[PDB]
Parts: sequence; structure tokens; C-alpha cells
Amino acid sequence: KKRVVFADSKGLSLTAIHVFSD
Amino acid sequence: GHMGSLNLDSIIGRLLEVQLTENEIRGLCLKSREIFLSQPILLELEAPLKICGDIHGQYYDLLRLFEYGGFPPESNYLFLGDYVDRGKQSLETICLLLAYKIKYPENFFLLRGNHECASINRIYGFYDECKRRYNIKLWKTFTDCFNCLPIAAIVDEKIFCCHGGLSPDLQSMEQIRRIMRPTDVPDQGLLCDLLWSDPDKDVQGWGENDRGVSFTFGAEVVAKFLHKHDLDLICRAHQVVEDGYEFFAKRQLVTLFSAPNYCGEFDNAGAMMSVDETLMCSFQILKPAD
Ligand SMILES: [Mn+2]
Ligand SMILES: [Mn+2]
Repeated sequence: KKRVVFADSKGLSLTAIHVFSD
Repeated sequence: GHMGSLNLDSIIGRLLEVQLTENEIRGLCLKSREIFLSQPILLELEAPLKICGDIHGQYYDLLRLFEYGGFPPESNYLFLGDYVDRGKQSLETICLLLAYKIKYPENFFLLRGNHECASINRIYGFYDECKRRYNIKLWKTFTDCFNCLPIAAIVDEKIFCCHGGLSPDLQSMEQIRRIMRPTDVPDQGLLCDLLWSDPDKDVQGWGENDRGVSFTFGAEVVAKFLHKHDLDLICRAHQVVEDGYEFFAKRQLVTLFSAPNYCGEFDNAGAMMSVDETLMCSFQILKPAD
């Protein structure tokens, strides 16, 4: 049975940032 | 079969090159309406999934969202509402979303936001855009479609998703399932609250919402809701947040908002939440450069 885990609690990046031209 | 058939690949291709007939858009509304009505009003979804917040007619930002998240069917999508109003291209936005819903009805999902009601989008842009580019009858066809959108989703029995938030009337999920469609969004009650309420770090329990409709709810309300229903997370949208996502109540709730530099009044990023098959969650942040 699955459990919600946020990635930074597993030593991974919580976020990825995509900066785009407007 | 009374209106003939759409060429959906043609329609999608023309939308991505950013010019539909009135009958094409009508067909998008009627066919997607039938699909919405064939699926539950409380969706039961499985991960992997990408979850997106408000768009508000910012069509070029929607295209950026698909570019970085993966165009359907490369990723599964759940949008949390507020596709139209305020932005300059509500029609392109909702047409592309309805096209993907028709083409990938089991891998692409749209929830109802408070702007998917005629009482709201009459005033905040969509009615005017329909009238200027097509006609009022088309806007009413959109209203008929919007009145059949699902209103909440549960991902793998652990993530409860809706546009606005909780309701003091929500005791059982069956209460959501018993909401009959088509319906407009009334100015009080369960449906209203699911589309309009906000979390508030200063409120204890429930408070009156400043919008003039619905409520605010505090952190113990969230904790008791997750506890009662054996859930792990509430995922909602509706409020602009600076980073495109924002946690509430020790990460028991998250707000997603996917329209960057929202309606020219904010300098926010947009975000989407990536949920893998184990329900490990991360965020993809869209930041326009200056
Ligand atoms: Mn909103
Ligand atoms: Mn909203």
C-alpha cells in the first residue's frame, strides 16, 4: 500500500527549475 | 453523429502551431461532455501522474508546461481547474485541454475550478472572448460542458485533489459522489466549498472567507481530514503562490498554481507536481526569464 513521500526526504532534489524565454 | 466528425489530430496540430470553426469547438465541448458524464464525479486515479494548477488562459504557459512535463500521452495529467478567464487565450487553452481529454480519456483528467461556472466566467473574461471571437451560443455550449466536469480526485487512495479545498459539510466521500450533473456552482454548500475554500495559517477551525463565498480552514482541520479518511496529502490550487507550489501544515497540504507571472499582477513561478508510481512527489517549476 503506497505512501506519499517527498523526494527531498530521500536525499533527492525536491524541485527542478526550468527557466524559459518569454 | 449529427455534427459529423472532428479531425482531432488536425485540431491539435493547429493548436500547437501557435483557427477552428464554431462547429469544431462545439464538437470538442459535446464529445468531452459525454466523456465527463461517463466517468465518476469523484475520480479514482493511479500514479504516475503530473498534477497542474491554474492556467487562466495563459496558453503559451500551458504549452511550456507540456514541453517540460511531456506532451500527452508521454505523461498522465490531472489539472485542478481554472482554465479560463483573465488571460488572453482562454479559447486555445480549453480547446487543447478538451482535445487531449477526448484523445486520452483514461490518461488525462480535468477537474472543475470556480471559473468553470457561468456565474464567474460571465464576468472575468471568457464570455467576452467567446462573444468577440465567435458568439454567445458557443459560450453557452461551453457552460453545458463545464457543468459536467468532475469536482475532485483521489490518487491511489492517498492524495485528495480539488481546486479550492475542504468543506465543513464533507463527512463522507459518498457526499461528493451523490452530486448530480449537470449542475452550476452554487454560492454555498459542499460543491461551492470544494471549488472556493482556502487554507489559512491564522484560523482555528473554520472562518468566513474574504472572497464573500465559502470558508477558510486551519491546520488541525487538515490533520483531522487526513486522519479520518486515511489520506496522506491534500493537493489543491486556486491561490497564487510565489514558487508555483506551497506547503501548508507540515506538508499535509500543497497549493499548486501553474500560471507564471499571473495575469501581469504577480512575479510568481508556475509549478506542477510529479507523482511517481510509489507516490514519491517532486515539483517542476516554470520561471519565465526577464
Ligand atoms: Mn483561482
Ligand atoms: Mn480559483
